[PDB]
Amino acid sequence: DELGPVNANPVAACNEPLCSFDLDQLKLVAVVTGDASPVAMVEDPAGRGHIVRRNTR
Amino acid sequence: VEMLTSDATIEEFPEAQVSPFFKNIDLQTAKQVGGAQVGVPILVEFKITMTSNY
Amino acid sequence: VWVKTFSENNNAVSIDGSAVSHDEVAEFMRGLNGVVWTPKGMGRLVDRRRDSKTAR
Repeated sequence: DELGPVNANPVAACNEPLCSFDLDQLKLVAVVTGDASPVAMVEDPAGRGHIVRRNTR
Repeated sequence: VEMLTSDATIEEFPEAQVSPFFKNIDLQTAKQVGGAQVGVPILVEFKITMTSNY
Repeated sequence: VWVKTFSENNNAVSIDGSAVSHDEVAEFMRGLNGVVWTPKGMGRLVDRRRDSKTAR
């Protein structure tokens, strides 16, 4: 009666992820810079890549 | 419990039915396990595979 | 209180139902038609019914 309504709501979003992990666990992978303003790229202790820029958290 | 026959993939034709929601393939096996002097079950162990509905 | 599912394709409707007995399903089936069907074609919707992938 709940499975026969065959229903899944897939994961693809942010988990709201890095605000659940401590800052000294995160490692700077790379930096990008161009007309779209400078942006940093950083790695989780879970091995995900993220992209963050001036004014973000 | 490898009292059990195996399998879970086949093509089914209905003989009798009672649950409109359940397509049981067959009572795959059943063996009355008696036990010993240390203790009983005496019951009938069995195995069934069934594709539901939905 | 009736018959269950209805699903069409602008050429045929493949319905799913429930009736009182060998009588009202006979009244309903008489009200339509009765046919000797022969060479059936198997299509990916059948297996999607076997897969449960199309809800029925």
